This record gives sequence, structure tokens and C-alpha cells, in this order.
Amino acid sequence: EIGTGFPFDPHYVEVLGERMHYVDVGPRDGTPVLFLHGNPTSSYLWRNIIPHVAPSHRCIAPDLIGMGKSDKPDLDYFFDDHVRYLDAFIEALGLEEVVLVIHDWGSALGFHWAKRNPERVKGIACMEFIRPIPTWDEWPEFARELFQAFRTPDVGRELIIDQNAFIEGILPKFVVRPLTEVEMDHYREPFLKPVDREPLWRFPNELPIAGEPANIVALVEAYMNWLHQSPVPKLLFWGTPGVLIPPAEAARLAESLPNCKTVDIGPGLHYLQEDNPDLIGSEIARWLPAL
Amino acid sequence: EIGTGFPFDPHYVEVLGERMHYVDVGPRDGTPVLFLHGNPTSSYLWRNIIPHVAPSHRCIAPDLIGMGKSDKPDLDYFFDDHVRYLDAFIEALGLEEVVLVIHDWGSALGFHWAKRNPERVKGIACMEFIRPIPTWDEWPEFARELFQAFRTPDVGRELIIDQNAFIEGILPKFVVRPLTEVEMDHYREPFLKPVDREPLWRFPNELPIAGEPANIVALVEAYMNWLHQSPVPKLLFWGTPGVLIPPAEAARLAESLPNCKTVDIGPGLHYLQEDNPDLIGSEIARWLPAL
Repeated sequence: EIGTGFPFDPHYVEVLGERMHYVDVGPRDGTPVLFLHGNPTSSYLWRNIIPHVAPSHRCIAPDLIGMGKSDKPDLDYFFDDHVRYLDAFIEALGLEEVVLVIHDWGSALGFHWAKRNPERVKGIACMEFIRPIPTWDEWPEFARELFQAFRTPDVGRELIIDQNAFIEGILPKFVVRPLTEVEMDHYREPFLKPVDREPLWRFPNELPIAGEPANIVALVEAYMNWLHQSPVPKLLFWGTPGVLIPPAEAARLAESLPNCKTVDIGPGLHYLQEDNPDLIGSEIARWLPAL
Repeated sequence: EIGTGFPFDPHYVEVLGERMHYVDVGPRDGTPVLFLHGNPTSSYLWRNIIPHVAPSHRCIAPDLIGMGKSDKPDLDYFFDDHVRYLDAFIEALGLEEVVLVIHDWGSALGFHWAKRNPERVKGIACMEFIRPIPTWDEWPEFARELFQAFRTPDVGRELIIDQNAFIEGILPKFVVRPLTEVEMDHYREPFLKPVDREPLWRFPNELPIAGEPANIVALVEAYMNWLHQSPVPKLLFWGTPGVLIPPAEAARLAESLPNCKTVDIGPGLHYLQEDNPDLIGSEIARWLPAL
């Protein structure tokens, strides 16, 4: 049966400013065995291996920096930071030769230390260690999406805020005729500073798609249900194939909205003003006096 | 031949502490025609339609707050923000009755204003306007992925820091037998503060998959090539089906790594310690004296 206790006594050491924790049991002559844990574990992972090894060798299992009972200093916790703090943990204990028992990122660390002090590593016990993974096909399928998600950053902000996707990508995507550089530079001009793209990223995150955001969903619903009953003269322009108002939806609204005249601007996506402003303008002009 | 220039003298109005640009052309009296642009455009979007309406009617084309030549305050730029600024802008100019010409988020503003001020809207010309989108199948396929991307947050950080996925999700996912609540509480204790979950999240983002990060890929490739030529004794534990080291890969590293004994721990995924610690310690301890 697998035991749940952590029956080891806390041993602390100061190193590069931080107090790290490590279990230390076993004798003090000969070769120590250094137990290196991974993510999101700590020395507790070894609680039921160590007692088999303790009655013969020194068992040293440290809590990696920022984990376990070691102190949690505010830094990135890059791999090269665990490297710095572990090297420094080893020497802070004066360890000479060691036998390594490693797992996971513990194994990236142990292996990497052993390559940098080969003369000093007398044996390596490993399990489930980090090799390179050439393709995502070799990650087990039941875990692939989860680990693919873990490496997904702020995709929306990176497209819109960083790469300016709504100017550089959506405008030409959503106009049928090609825009010109002069036109695109007019469009680029108010968002040359990335920080100013905040509204260009909040807008699509505010769209009423699949029930969210709920507030905007209900507000749009309410004005659309006002619109469906109001006798206000309405002029709907629509293009083929459109984006938000595809041709079949323009037809339905033609009879679905009171007192609504619709106009076929021809081939259009989203910015119909940029594919056929002449027809949109003249039809507005002709429709106005009749109000 | 579509016009590229913007031949409009700039008008400005002071609306809730912020200067707002607007186009103002055409006769004074009569019912004004108010053009509302959307994302990510401005009154420039309207530039070739206005020439058709200006002969007969006043044309007012504001640049929404944060956009065009209008002031860029430090808002989040929610829809509610624009509703506050547009409303004040309409009142700032004294507009009584209007005719809206609206598109995109301009249409969401115009419609929502008109619903609150119906007796003030003499007409509505609209194009590609915002209505509730029930499912993502309603969105054009050629743009579906891009707009879902726009609405993707920091998926990695929300799972690991906010939702604690490596502790609540990966640990039981990666251990064949069930963890008890006491064991889960030992694993939870280092990171009850979500800010302290930094390494939990940076570790999977450091894994060497698909060449990223290139530097961790190289460092791990170096100690692996070192390992394949080093004669240090190695004891490789592995389970079925494993995660990082499946049975067949274990089998090949039995031959590929010199001075290597291999121990099948039986069923197992990634935290083999938690599936067969006795066999692991037992075999380490019988391996140690022969070092």
C-alpha cells in the first residue's frame, strides 16, 4: 500500500538569497543519491521510494526553487533559473560525487548537470525523462489538447494588438476590390502605436456570438426586436456573399423589417462602402427626400 | 475609379473631457445625416458616400472615441464606453432629429441609440449590421478561425494559474491509480496562492516540442548526445503506456544507452513514483551497491 505521509524532517539551506528545502536522511559517508523531482511535484513525490534507499546511502531530495517548501521568489522561473539555483544547491551542500535519481524536469536538470560535471556523476536512475519531441504526434492523444493549450498565449491580443491583424488582415480580407497602399495608410494612421489598438481588440471580443458576452447579446436582441416592430423607414444595403448579412438574410429582413427597402450593391463582403460607394451614396440621396 | 483622398476640413468637439473629430459638410438647416463607422475604420470609411448626400443634407461623420483623429484615452473601450461617448457627442452638437447611416459597430450604436430615442430617428440606412449570431456555423468559414482566434485569451495562463490545471488536472490524469485527497492536499499546499503558480505554467512552455523553444531543444539535445556516448551506469524505469517514454522507446534506449538496465514497473503513465514506488526504490537499492 502507498503511503500518504511525508515523514521527513525539514532541512533548510540559504542559497543565492533563497531558503531551499530538502529532505536529508541516511548515513554521511560515501556516495549520496540526489533525488530530483519535476512539475508540479516536490520531494513528496519521492516519499515512498526514499525509505528503500536511505538505509545504505545519503538520500538528498530538494524542493526546486519556487516549489514545495523552498521560498518562492518572484522571477520568470525559466529553465536556466532552476539550473542556477540547483547548481548552487549542490555546492551549498558541498556535495562531491553523487548518484542521481531524476524525473521529468528534475531529469532535464540532472542530465544537464551530469553533462557539465561528468567526472562527478557515478550513476543515473531515470524515469519518464525529457528527450526532444519532434512532432506533436508523439504526445499521447488524451493529453495533446491540454498541453497544446498550456502553450497557447493571448492569441487575440497578439493578432490584433501586436501584429495589427484587424488593419493588415481584415480590411483587405473583407473588401472585394483590392485596397491601395494610400488607402491602407489612411487606415493604418490612427493605430501606429500598438497600445492604441485596444478598441480594435475589444470590439470583436464584444460581438454577440454564441451567447457571449451576455450583456451585449441582450442589448443587441432588444434593439433588433425594437427594429422588427418599428415603422421607421429603413434602407438595407447588402452584398454577395456578404459577411454579417449574407444574401438570403437580406431577403428575409426585406419582408421582416417594416418599411424596409433593400439594395443589391453587387459583389460585397463586409466593407461594402469600399466596393460600391457610388451606388450606396446615390441610393441614400434618392431615399432621403421621401421621408 | 474610387477616391483615395479625404478632403474634409476637420471639426472637433469637446466630449466628456476628450476632443472628438467629425466631418461636417452640407446645408445647415434640415434633418442631419449622421454616419456611424465601425471596426477598425473611421469617417474615412464614408468618404465617397458623403459627396452624394452633402448637396441636399447636412452630413455628420464622427470618429468614435479611440479611433480616427479623435482622442485616445486609456479606456478598456467596451461597447458601453462608445455608448457614453457617442451619446454625449450627439447632445454636444445639439442634434434633435437625425437620419442614421450605420455600419458594423456603428450599426450597434445607431440602433441602440435609436431604440432609446425612437421619436428622433427619421430614417435608417444600414449595411452589414450587427445582429445576434447564434452559432459559429453562422460565421463565414473563411474567417471563422481568425475571429475565434481574436476571442481566444491567454489559454495557457488561465488553465495553470487561474484554474490550477497541472495540480487539479494533470496529476490525476498521469497516475493510473487514484490519488487520495490527502495526497492531493500535499501536492496543493505549495501553490494555494495562484500567483505562486508561475513555474507550473513556465515548465510546459519550456518543453522541447516542435523545435520550440529552440534553446531548450538544443540544451536537451546536448545532454542526450552526451548520454548516448557516456558509460555511466543508468537504470531506466518505465510503465505502460507511459507518457514521455512509451514501452517501445524504453526498449530502444535499452540498446541505445550504454550500461543501461531497464525495469518495467507495470501499468503507468507519467508519475511512476505514485504507481509503483516499492519496485522503484527496491530496484534502485539493489542497483546502488554495484556502482
